[PDB]
Amino acid sequence: HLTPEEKSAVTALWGKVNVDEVGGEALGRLLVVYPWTQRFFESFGDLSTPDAVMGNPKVKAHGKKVLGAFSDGLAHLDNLKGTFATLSELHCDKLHVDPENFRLLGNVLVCVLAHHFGKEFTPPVQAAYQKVVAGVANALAHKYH
Amino acid sequence: HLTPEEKSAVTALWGKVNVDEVGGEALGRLLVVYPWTQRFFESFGDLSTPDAVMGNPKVKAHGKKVLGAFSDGLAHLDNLKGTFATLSELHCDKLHVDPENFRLLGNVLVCVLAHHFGKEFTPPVQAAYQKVVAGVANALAHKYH
Amino acid sequence: LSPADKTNVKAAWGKVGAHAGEYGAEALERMFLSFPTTKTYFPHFDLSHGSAQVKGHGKKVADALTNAVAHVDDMPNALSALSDLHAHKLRVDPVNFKLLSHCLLVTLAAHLPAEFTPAVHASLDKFLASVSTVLTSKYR
Amino acid sequence: LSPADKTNVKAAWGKVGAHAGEYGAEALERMFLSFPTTKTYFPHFDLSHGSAQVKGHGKKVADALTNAVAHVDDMPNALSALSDLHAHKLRVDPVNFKLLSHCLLVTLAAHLPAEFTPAVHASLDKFLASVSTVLTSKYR
Ligand code: HEM
Ligand code: HEM
Ligand code: HNI
Ligand code: HNI
Repeated sequence: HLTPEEKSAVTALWGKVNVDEVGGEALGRLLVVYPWTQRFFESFGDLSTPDAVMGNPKVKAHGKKVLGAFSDGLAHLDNLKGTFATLSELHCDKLHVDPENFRLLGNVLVCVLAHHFGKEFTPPVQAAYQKVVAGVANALAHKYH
Repeated sequence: HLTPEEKSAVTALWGKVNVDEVGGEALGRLLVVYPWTQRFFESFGDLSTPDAVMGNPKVKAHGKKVLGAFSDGLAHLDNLKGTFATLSELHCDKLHVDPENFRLLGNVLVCVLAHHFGKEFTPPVQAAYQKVVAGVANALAHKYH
Repeated sequence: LSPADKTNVKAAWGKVGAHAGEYGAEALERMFLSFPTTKTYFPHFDLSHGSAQVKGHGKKVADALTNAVAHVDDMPNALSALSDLHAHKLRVDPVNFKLLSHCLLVTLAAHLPAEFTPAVHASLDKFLASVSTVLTSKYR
Repeated sequence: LSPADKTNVKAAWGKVGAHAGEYGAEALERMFLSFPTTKTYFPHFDLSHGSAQVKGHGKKVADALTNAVAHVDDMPNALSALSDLHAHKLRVDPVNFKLLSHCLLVTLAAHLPAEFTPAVHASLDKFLASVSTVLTSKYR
C-alpha cells in the first residue's frame, strides 16, 4: 500500500526511465546473476558469457516487453491481480516459471534503477519501488494460489 | 484444488491422526530443523538442544493449537482464505513471522505424517497433503499477498 | 554443518545401506506425484510406479549421496562432476532441490522411524541443503 | 566461489576503501525503510535517520565484510564470533540476510556504477549468499 508521497515519487522517477534499455539490462542481469533462469530462454542464443547476455538483441527486445508490463502495473496499482491475469496464466500454466524468480527479477530491476539514477534513487524511493516489485511478483503468482 | 479421491484420502488418514500428539512434534521439529523460528516462542524458556524443545510442555500445548487450526481448515477446504482470515492477520502484522516459515511448518508436518504412518503415507497421499499444506500456508500469508 | 550434525548424518545413512537405491527411487517418484511441474526436467522418461528408469536413476542419486556423506569435509570437489551437469547442462532451479530433499526426508521418515529423530532430521535437512548448494553453484 | 568471483569482489571493494562505513550504514538504512520488519531485531537501537549507532553498526558490518573478503577460502572459522551472535542469541531469519545482501548491492550500484558490472553483480551476490549461510548455521 503506497502513500500518495510514495505514489508521486514512483511516477516521477519512472518518467525519466530509459524505456529502450532498462528492461533489457534487468532481464540480462537476472540471466547472469541467477544462471538457472537461462533454461526459459534457450531459443534466445548465446548466453555463455556475461557480455553475450547483455549484448543479445532478443534479451533487450524481451526486456522491453517485461518493462512495458511493469509500466502497466505502475499505472494500475490498485488492480495488480487483474493487470497481470494473462501473464500469471502464461508464467504458471504454459511456462512453469517458479514464483521465486519473479521476486528476483523485481529486485534486479531495483538494482538497475539504482545503477541508472545513482543518488537520485534514495532509500524512501527504493522502499516505494519494493512495494511495487513485491506487488507485481505476488500478482504474477496468483495462478498457483 | 482437491478432487474426491484426494479429499477422501486426506480425511481418512486425519481420522487416525491424533489431534493432541501430532502438532507438538511438528511445532517441535520446526524449532529444531529451522531454529531461527525460536524468536517467536521465547516466553517458553529453554530450547537449548532438540530434547529440550521436544520435552517442552509449552511446545506440545501450542502444537495442539496449530494442528487444531489445520484440522478446521481441512473440513473447510472450499474457502480456506476465510477460515484462516483471523490467523493470517495475527501471524503477519501482530507478530512478524516471514511467509516462508508457513510452508516450512507444512513440509515438516508432511515429514511427521510419514514418520508416524510409514508405508501408509503413500506418494498419492503425500501429493494430496501437499496441496493442503500449500493451501494453508497461502491462506495464512494473504495479509500482504 | 557441525561435527555433531556430521555424526548424525553418518549414522542415519549408515542404516539405509543397500535400500538407498530403492529409497532414492521412492523419493524421486514422490516429487513427480507431489510437485508435477518437476516432470519438465525429464522429457523422455517414463515416470510411473515400479519403473527401471526411476529405480536406476534412484541408485545414481543415492550413490552420489553416499559419496557426499563419506566426503562431508570435501563436498564441492567430490561432487564437482555432478555440479557441472546440474548447473551448466541441466540448469535446474534451486527450488527443485528443496522439493527433492523434502521428498527424500519424507522417504527416510517413512522407512526409518527409530532413526528419523528431530536431531537427525535437522542434520539431514542441513546435509541435503549443503549438497543442493554444491550441486547448484557451478553456473554463470 | 570461482577465482573469477574472488577477483571481482576485490576490484569492487577496492574502490570502496574508506567509504565502507558510509556504504554499510546506507545498506542498513535501505533495509529498515524498505523492509520495516527487520527493525524488530533492533529495539535497543534508535533506527531514525542520522544515527551514530547505524553509522557505527554499518562500519562493523562493512569491516566484517572486508574481513570476510580476505578469508573467502575459510569463512566458517573467521566469522565464528558472528555465526554465534546472529544464530544463537538473535535467532535471525535467513530471509532478512537476503534483504541486507540485496540492499548492499543497491548501495554499490548507486555509488559505483562503473564497478557494478553484471559479472561483479553476480560475484558479490554469490559472496553475500555465502556470508549469509555461514551466519545462518550451527543454530542449536
Ligand atoms: C516478475 C516479472 C516478470 C514480468 C512482468 C514478465 C513479463 C513477461 C512478459 C510481458 C512476457 C511476454 C509474453 C508474450 O510475448 O506475450 C514474458 C514472457 C516470458 N517470460 Fe516473463 N516476466 C517476468 C518474469 C519472468 C521470469 C523471472 C522468467 C524466467 C525465469 C520469465 C520467463 C519468461 C518466458 C520464458 C517468457 C516467454 C518468452 C518467449 O516468448 O519465448 N519471466 N514475461
Ligand atoms: C539430492 C539432490 C540430487 C542428487 C544427488 C542428484 C543426483 C543425480 C545423479 C547422480 C544423476 C546422474 C548423473 C550422471 O551419472 O551423469 C542425476 C541426473 C539428473 N538429475 Fe539429479 N540429482 C539431484 C537433484 C536433482 C533435481 C532436484 C533435479 C530436477 C528436478 C534433478 C534432475 C536430474 C536430471 C534431469 C538428470 C539427468 C536425467 C536424464 O538423463 O534426463 N536432479 N542426478
Ligand atoms: C515460527 C513461527 C510460526 C509459524 C511458522 C506458525 C505457523 C502456524 C500455522 C501453519 C502455517 C498454523 C496453522 C498456525 C496456527 C496457530 N499459530 Ni502460528 N505459527 C508461528 C508462530 C506462532 C506464534 C508465535 C503464535 C502466538 C504467540 C503470541 O505471542 O501470542 C502462534 C499462534 C498460533 C495459533 C494460536 C492463535 C492464538 O494465539 O490464539 C494457531 C492456531 N503462532 N501457526
Ligand atoms: C536484521 C538482522 C541482521 C542481519 C540480517 C545482519 C547481517 C549481518 C551481515 C551480513 C552481511 C554481516 C556481515 C553482519 C555483521 C555484523 N552484525 Ni549483523 N545482522 C543483523 C543484526 C545484527 C544485530 C542486532 C547485531 C548486534 C547489535 C549490537 O550492537 O550488539 C549485529 C551485529 C553485527 C556485527 C557486530 C558484531 C559485534 O558487535 O561483535 C557485525 C560485524 N547484527 N550482520
